[PDB]
Amino acid sequence: HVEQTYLMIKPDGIQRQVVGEIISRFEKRGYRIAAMKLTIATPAILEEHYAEHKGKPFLPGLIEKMTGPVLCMVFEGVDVIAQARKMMGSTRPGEAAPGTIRADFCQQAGRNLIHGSDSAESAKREISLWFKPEEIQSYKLALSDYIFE
Amino acid sequence: HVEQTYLMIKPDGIQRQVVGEIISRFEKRGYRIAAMKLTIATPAILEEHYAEHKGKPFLPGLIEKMTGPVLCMVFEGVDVIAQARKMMGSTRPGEAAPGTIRADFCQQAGRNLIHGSDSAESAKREISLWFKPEEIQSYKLALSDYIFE
Amino acid sequence: HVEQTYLMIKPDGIQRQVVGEIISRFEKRGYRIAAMKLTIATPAILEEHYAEHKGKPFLPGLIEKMTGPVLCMVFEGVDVIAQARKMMGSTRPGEAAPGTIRADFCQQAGRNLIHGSDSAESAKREISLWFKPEEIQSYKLALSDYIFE
Repeated sequence: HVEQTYLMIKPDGIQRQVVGEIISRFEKRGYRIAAMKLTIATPAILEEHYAEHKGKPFLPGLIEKMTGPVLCMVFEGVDVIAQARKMMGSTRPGEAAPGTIRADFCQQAGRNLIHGSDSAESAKREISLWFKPEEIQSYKLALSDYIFE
Repeated sequence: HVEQTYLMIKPDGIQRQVVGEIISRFEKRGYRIAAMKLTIATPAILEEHYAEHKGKPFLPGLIEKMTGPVLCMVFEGVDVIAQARKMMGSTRPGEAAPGTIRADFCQQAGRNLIHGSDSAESAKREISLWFKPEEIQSYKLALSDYIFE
Repeated sequence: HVEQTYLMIKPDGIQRQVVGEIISRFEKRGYRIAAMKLTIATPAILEEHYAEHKGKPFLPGLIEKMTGPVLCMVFEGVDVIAQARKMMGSTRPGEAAPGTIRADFCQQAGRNLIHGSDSAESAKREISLWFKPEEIQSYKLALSDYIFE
């Protein structure tokens, strides 16, 4: 069975102009783009996105860093929630494995290029926060017979 | 002291049209192409290739997935049997390390893009199974002084 | 807080014509080129570079391998001394992690493409040996706000 995860390119990904490179890494595994939207993230939506951090001292600066253009994405694949986390690498780029997005592109946790859901529950919640159901597109990849066992 | 390993691009590698990208990963380390042949794998040769799995319940479906176009290859280099295995990553792509072929391209073990010999004995056996001696080409890389210590 | 490390493309990196690829890996993380110079390494400078190995049996052959064109470089970034070591990978390419320079390009320690300082003390010593302090250029990256937290 496949699942869907929420992935978001943060303002540093937009501004450093590496959006296509990020997308290509997920396409390369045969993950399917189920939704994609450019928007500008605002404090009110970011407060909900980061609801688990309410009241924490670092949240105001996090919301400031994230106030900017973002690319909202949903990718579908086998185990894609956990696998996308592995591909992004550790929160701290300096601790992330070579070959991961954060290790390959970044230096510090506050500018770490990309967000991905950390669990099935957060993926469901984040997809619903940033996308309406009518924005989620269902189609079958033509190479499915060679991607899935 | 170099050795030779048998590497085979499976039908999913052919059909997803990533043959050149796969070859480039091995060329990048200065490994030498000693043999290369496109063929369509038959159940008869696949039964011998997968002789270790004789009588197992998954073997019939494994042979079915592999009955298709394959690129047979021999690469030469220092420790290339073990090193190519490390480059491919774990059999299951989800367990493979970022930066490996299987982690970068694949989702499931039944469609994991590439085969490589797992030992000196299996390399000798697999090369002999898929290639005649006259198909193995001996030449020296012009960059040898800068590849080998 | 940023630091600077000494990175040097060895004659195999020059001769295999992968200089640009190497530079791009460090640029990709937002590391700043603070100095860059092509020279031809000579025994007298290499004896100082490898002073800690004076008298060891491998040193004469090492100096022979390293007598050739090199690209001297200083890169600046957060934790860049340790991070560049991680990006190069283990001295022995066969032990290096997939996704590192030495694992992706090399086979043996004597031809492992690149040198990087192993410590703050070594970076100061190596930068002073291979560059005049005047060749170190001060400027600020325009994308700093999206690279640094």
